[PDB]
Amino acid sequence: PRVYVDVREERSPVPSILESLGVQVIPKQLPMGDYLVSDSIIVERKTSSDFAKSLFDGRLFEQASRLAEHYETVFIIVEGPPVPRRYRGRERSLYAAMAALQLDYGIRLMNTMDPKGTALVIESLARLSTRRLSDVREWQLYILQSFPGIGRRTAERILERFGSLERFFTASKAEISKVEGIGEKRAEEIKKILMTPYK
Amino acid sequence: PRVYVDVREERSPVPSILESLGVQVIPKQLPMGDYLVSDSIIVERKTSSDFAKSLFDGRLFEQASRLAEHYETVFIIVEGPPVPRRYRGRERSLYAAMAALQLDYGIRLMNTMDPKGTALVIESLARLSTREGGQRIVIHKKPRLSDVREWQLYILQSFPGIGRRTAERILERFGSLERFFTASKAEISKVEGIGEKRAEEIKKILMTPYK
Amino acid sequence: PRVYVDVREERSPVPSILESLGVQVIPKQLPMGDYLVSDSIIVERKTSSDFAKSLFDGRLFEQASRLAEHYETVFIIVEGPPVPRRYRGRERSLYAAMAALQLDYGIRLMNTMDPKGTALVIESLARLSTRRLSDVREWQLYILQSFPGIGRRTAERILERFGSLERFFTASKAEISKVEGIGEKRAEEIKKILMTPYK
Amino acid sequence: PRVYVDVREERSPVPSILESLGVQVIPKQLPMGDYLVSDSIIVERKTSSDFAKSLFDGRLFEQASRLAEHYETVFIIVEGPPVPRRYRGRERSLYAAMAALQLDYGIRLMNTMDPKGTALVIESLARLSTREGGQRIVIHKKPRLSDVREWQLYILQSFPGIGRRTAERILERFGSLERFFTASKAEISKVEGIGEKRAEEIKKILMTPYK
Repeated sequence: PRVYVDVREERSPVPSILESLGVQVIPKQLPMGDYLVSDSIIVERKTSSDFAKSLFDGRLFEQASRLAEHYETVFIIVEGPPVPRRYRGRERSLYAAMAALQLDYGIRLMNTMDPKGTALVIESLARLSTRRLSDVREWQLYILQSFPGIGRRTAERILERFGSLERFFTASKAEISKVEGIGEKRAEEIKKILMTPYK
Repeated sequence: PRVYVDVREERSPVPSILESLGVQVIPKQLPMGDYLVSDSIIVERKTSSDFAKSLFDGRLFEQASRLAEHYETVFIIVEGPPVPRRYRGRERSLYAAMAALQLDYGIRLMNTMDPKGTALVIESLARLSTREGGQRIVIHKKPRLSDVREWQLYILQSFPGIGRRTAERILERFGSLERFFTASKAEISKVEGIGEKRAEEIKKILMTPYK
Repeated sequence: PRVYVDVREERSPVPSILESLGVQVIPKQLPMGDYLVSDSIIVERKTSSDFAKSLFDGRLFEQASRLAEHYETVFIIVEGPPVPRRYRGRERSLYAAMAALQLDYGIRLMNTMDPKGTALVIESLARLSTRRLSDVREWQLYILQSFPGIGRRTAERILERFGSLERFFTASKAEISKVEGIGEKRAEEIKKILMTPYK
Repeated sequence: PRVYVDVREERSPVPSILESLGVQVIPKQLPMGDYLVSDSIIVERKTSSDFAKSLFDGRLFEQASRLAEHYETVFIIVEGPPVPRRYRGRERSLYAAMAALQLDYGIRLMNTMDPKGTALVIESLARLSTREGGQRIVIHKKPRLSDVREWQLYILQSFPGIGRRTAERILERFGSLERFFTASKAEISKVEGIGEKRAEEIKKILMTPYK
């Protein structure tokens, strides 16, 4: 397991703990990030302090996007407490940032408790590497709104009383017409469209 | 912004601090996780003690893959310090697992400090996923078409895959829209145009219940 | 000019006034309507009384749809005053019906003042026969919402400040970012997507 | 429910009785008709006296066809009795015209009794055209795509006609999305996939102003 270290990183305790772990550490530089586990996996290392200062600095997302732009797998390692003593306050700000990075950048947070913690995670990434049905609601509301007289509300309102598309398609003018937003008028047109044979 | 919580969870502080934060919490019987943020985002809450216990049984990776083969986003929010004093000297396994969880299964891992942190994350995920601009909204004006048969065709073409031609062919084959809407995955895909794939998708649409 | 008359019609004064006009009248059926001008054009004749009584009877739309179902061109002739003396009251009801028939059934109302009036219109139909850029707004709102961070409101909000799709596409990060709903963040991503060269 | 009224019309009772009836009347300079009910429905109001005058000049069919080649629904609301005493003995021409108007040009003709009738019709047309169920509404969930180039493609494919292949080909040809968005109807349709038709549609999208 090789990992590359950017030079401005060479000096933490982490390369030492990494080597001590059987992981070869190579000084490179690196156009981005802190350790390059691979070719797809880059790791930014941050003390929760540095995370914090850098959030309220644009610096966190500046880095973030850029990191996401070039590597398939961006890991931000947060070393020490998710929320340092000094920043408990703008706490919803930090957790928030953590969610957005995770979803919008697909960046991956790990919190380690110290340098060993961080070396540990990087050594692991190292070894590990070198080793919407909910789309259905819409098509239903889509299809239902395809019927004359039916909009989106009436459509959800149909899946309300009926739940299946099938049971509504199997329904009586008798049961259909009552659904608010479908008259008898409309209802008759529907049961009819639904039942007239092809030319 | 609403999230569904599991019952087991109506035990916790979290749900309530969720309501504190402008989030409508609705208890549900969830086939998985503790918190469901959207169609696509599930959250499994675990204090760190339990995270570790759950690892050391085997029960951990089993529940992770389950989640991960059902939701396209899976967060495991780990509550408390990643390594409990209770588990000093087992970091290598604690960490390697956290690692294997993201790398092999994708599973995301927010680690938060208390149940407040926990709420605050879910809160953010609630809010984030419900922002306009994560969604494309179209309004089609509808034909004032005249013939039944034309509506009949129009209608059919709104099913996924079906164009106008298969439309005709469906009705050539089944006669009623009624009888097609009733037809089996065999009888349905036997129609040139609708392949076996498109048959499954259609019945799914046809017979899946609502919310 | 032949027109067909349904038998239950033969007896109005209209076939007489029609013949007197050079228009041949032939007793038939008729499965529908009152006069068949053609093969595509059918005419339902109604005294505004009969129109009125038949509106608050379902009878008007029962007839209506059925009429629309079978002929390409349905004319309802309303003879005498659009709103009889007796019905001034449910007046919004009559005009309403008149709009709905006209749009939903594409049925065509003509009001004549009497039988001559009606014969006159039918004789005319007789001779006459035998002789959405607004779709653009959407594609714009469609396309705009195709950009990361942009929903429908932000999109209309873009055509608000910008009006052209082109001028916004030509815009400065400087002008872009301010549009409410687009940060600098998002803005930078946009000007960037808009300006990065192809692989 | 809002309709735009022409200025000439801010003369009439109608607009006001429109506001009486729950309709937001907005005065505009309209390139045609007196009342604009939707994208697609224009209304030309004419008392019957003027209907006839306007016939007997020649000015009638000229304005009808204009309307009819710009709106897919055209109503001429005729206010007052179809034949003014003023025009007895010219029914044949009055009627034949009403006839020729619907049959040759499509133009629909509500005849109403006073300016109240007139309002009441517009009111109904206002309401009718704004009813849910005249519209199909879709909500697409948006890719959390990763690469610029992919957004770049996604984006392109949202233009009418353009699939993924032409997408590539556009960017092969123009380099920037920026420069393509700037390109002329010639330079645009010179792209295999976008024909001369699809070029017009695109610029139209690209350069038509708003509302």
